[PDB]
Amino acid sequence: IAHALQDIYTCLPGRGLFTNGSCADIKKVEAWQVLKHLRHLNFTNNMGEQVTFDECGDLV
Amino acid sequence: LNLDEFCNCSEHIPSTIAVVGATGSGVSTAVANLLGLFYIPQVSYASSSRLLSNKNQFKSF
Amino acid sequence: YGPDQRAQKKGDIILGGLFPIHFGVAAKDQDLKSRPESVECI
Ligand SMILES: O=C(O)[C@@H]1Cc2c([nH]c3ccccc23)CN1
Ligand SMILES: *[C@@H]1O[C@H](CO)[C@@H](O)[C@H](O)[C@H]1NC(C)=O
Ligand SMILES: [Ca+2]
Repeated sequence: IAHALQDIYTCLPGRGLFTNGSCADIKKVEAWQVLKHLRHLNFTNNMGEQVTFDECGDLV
Repeated sequence: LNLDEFCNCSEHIPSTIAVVGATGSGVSTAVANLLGLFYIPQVSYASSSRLLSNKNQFKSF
Repeated sequence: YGPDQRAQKKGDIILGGLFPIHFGVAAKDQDLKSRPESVECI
């Protein structure tokens, strides 16, 4: 959840996941935007492993 | 939309952005119904039932 | 909901109801680029 919020917080102006590449505002972030960022999440664990979710939200 | 009238809630009540839970798969399904009603993401840590992989019902899981 | 999408009658004791007037819901997918809206059954 924190990494999805961070990916929201560092959004480049012309690379957003939303319409016309628009980005969200972390000061008034909404639940569905965090869900969208969780669907496209990819980060590295403390032990050093990659964590992504499939098209159904599963981690094998 | 289900209520034509206007409900009132105090501003002290916060807005939950995501939920961590839950353990049981039936409990997770019951929670997931209401949570996906409002597109609130829900990330579980112990629920492992395959029925929660269906995204035509559990949008945010 | 709306006046055209609910059946209301006042009374002393109120009974609820839940019936399928539509066989299924819209098949439109969601990409969450914009705010999700209400889905229409077909
Ligand atoms: O889906 C479920 O209900 C189980 C519950 C469960 C699992 N592993 C556990 C360890 C401790 C306590 C409870 C559990 C696997 N998923
Ligand atoms: C996730 O990021 C890693 C970089 O650490 C990359 O090697 C991998 O291909 C990425 N996976 C997906 C599904 O984007
Ligand atoms: Ca539980």
